[PDB]
Amino acid sequence: IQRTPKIQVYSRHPAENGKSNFLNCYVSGFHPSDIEVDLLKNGERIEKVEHSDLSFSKDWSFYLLYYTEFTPTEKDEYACRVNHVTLSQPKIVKWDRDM
Amino acid sequence: ALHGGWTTK
Amino acid sequence: GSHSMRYFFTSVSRPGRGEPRFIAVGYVDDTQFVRFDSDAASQRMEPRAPWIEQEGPEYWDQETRNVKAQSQTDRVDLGTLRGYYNQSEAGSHTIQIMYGCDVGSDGRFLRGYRQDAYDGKDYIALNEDLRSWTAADMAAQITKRKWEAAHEAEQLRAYLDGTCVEWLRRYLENGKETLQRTDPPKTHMTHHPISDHEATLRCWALGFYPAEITLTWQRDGEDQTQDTELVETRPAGDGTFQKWAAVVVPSGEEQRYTCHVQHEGLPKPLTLRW
Repeated sequence: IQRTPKIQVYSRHPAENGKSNFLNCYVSGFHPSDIEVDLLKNGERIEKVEHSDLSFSKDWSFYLLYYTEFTPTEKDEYACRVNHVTLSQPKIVKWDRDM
Repeated sequence: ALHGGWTTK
Repeated sequence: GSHSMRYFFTSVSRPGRGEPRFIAVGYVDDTQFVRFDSDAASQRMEPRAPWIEQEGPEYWDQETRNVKAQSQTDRVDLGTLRGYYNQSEAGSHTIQIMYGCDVGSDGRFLRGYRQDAYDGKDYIALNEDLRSWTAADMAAQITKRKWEAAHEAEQLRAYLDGTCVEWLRRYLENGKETLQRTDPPKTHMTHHPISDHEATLRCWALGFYPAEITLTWQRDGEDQTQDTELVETRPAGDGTFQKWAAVVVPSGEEQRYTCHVQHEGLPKPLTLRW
């Protein structure tokens, strides 16, 4: 009846420190549609974050893409924080360059 | 373009 | 190749918090071109692709009226289906609708579809003949009898195999230059030790369109879908897609594994080895 979101955090182009890129948090496979997604820089919420319009897959589960432009520095830590009814605590997925 | 027809359930 | 036009609708009841949230999106292939959000300031159908912006105000007038009528129909249906399923007026519920048509590269009609859901489960669907309905349970059979009597399938068919195809053909011509073509996948492999004795081999595919793709791992001919980790295909945000697949292998036996990639922009199935 209720399906928990799958979370992927990744960049659009291959990461290269100092070069402007796009940080993506793709959330999919969830139901119901109400969801909170925040992108984080060193633990703090990036304020200007855009997201796609709500859509769904053949199994009726929803998906959304949250994105913002970021200039990666090797010291900066980025993550996606997601809250959903299926979750007790908000899930944080850190950005890994190899995934 | 959208469909312009509506039948309620 | 083939093309599609699809409209997606979601209505979510907000008990005691106003009218239901309504979000509608139109796609040609995997490219969104229109949107409507009941919580947005415009209260109009809005363009989301460059080639649709050339449409005149009479187009946006008709699309705004028709999408609002769909939202008002869903308002009724949210209350009606709450009664069919004997549910309280206090919970939030969801109606989802998808319909559209496919055409061939010659523009000929291939298939039309319409499917409705309630709380994320099948409710009623139009059959591929565009003449009969399939209800998922006895509650949805109430809707089917009402639609069979009103001959709803006949008017809907006239759209799905007629008007839908008409507009899709026009969109494909208006956006022929910038419509995402078959962009082939850029492929590579990476190697990540997890211990002194094992390592993760990851097979990458980036910047491809359309989204359909197949990535598999073989170990000396045999398959290993069980020990393979496959992520869902994901949007890059620029119009292209990404996907990877990984397998954990013993250190020294990496040559015994092959990744295989399949896309429509690949003349032959690519095969990779570390």
